[PDB]
Amino acid sequence: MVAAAMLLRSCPVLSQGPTGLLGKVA
Repeated sequence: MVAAAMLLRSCPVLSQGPTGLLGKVA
């Protein structure tokens, strides 16, 4: 009944990250 944020630190990192570096990974 605790550790709400502590647990939900930075799990969602994917969201907001296109990268778009597959065509020119060079």
